[PDB]
Amino acid sequence: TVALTVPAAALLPDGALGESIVRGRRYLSDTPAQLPDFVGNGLACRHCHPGRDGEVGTEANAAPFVGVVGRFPQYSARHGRLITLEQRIGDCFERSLNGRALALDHPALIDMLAYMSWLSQGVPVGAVVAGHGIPTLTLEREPDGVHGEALYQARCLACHGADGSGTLDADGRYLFPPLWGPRSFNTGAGMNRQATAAGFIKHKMPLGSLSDEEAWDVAGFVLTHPRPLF
Ligand code: HEC
Ligand code: HEC
Ligand SMILES: O=S([O-])[O-]
Repeated sequence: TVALTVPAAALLPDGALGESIVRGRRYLSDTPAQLPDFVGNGLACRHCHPGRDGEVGTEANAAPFVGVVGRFPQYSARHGRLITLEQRIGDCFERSLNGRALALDHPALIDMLAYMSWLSQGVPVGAVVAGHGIPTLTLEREPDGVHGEALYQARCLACHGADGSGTLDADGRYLFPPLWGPRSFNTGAGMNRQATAAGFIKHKMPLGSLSDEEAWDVAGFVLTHPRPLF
């Protein structure tokens, strides 16, 4: 693998590419408000792909976009063939954002690509960046949703809500995003899979850690709830 490095925002180039990169960051950070025609829930890309200092997709084990461009095209079992990064992003809009894929030459999509390419500067094509993806956590037993409910109340509810519906900020964006219900990800999302949710939670939640057993059980509890159908 190669190291995860985040480029300097002050070294962004003047011109069309620099302006596209800045728009891309905003589409990834503020997706429901910037692309209402394509987003069907309350999630922005940054809610599962967090980053520091206003960037999106720069955190190890939270599916960083640093280096993603050099890993496409790649096989998708979902599609039964090779897909491009443009297509992968469309799947995210359809599933994680319960919405509609952008056209493959949509300027907003190209801006998102430009941003991911910027984050990927210096990464050799084909190389795997340390911390890529969301590593799964799988235990050798069923998740205990009763334990998970107790853990949720003690460790998660203060942010994500008794009803899992999250906490809105003053501008109507989610400060703490919804984990289930009509504004959360739909059943087709990767985050709807037990080992993925458990892995994400293990590595990233609560914000600011859980034992494997705790992450496994609270993920199980989260995933007992209704959410939009894909
Ligand atoms: C208690 C262990 C939990 C569980 C099970 C989850 N969280 Fe959080 N969460 C918070 C914020 C700001 C985000 C956005 C991403 C980020 O900036 O890091 C998240 C994201 C999630 C997700 C993914 C998004 C989704 O809507 O599904 C999941 C599955 C998730 N969390 C589960 C903020 C907080 C907190 C405020 C300080 C606390 C506490 C937690 N989260 C605790 C948990
Ligand atoms: C949680 C509900 C998510 C939201 C909202 C978005 N994404 Fe996502 N994404 C998520 C998971 C669990 C994964 C799998 C990570 C892995 O281990 O492979 C992804 C993956 C991507 C990828 C591929 C990353 C790779 O390394 O191959 C891309 C390019 C991606 N996601 C883009 C993306 C965009 C643009 C989003 C807003 C429209 C978005 N994702 C939201 C979970 C979630
Ligand atoms: O493509 S993901 O949202 O399952």
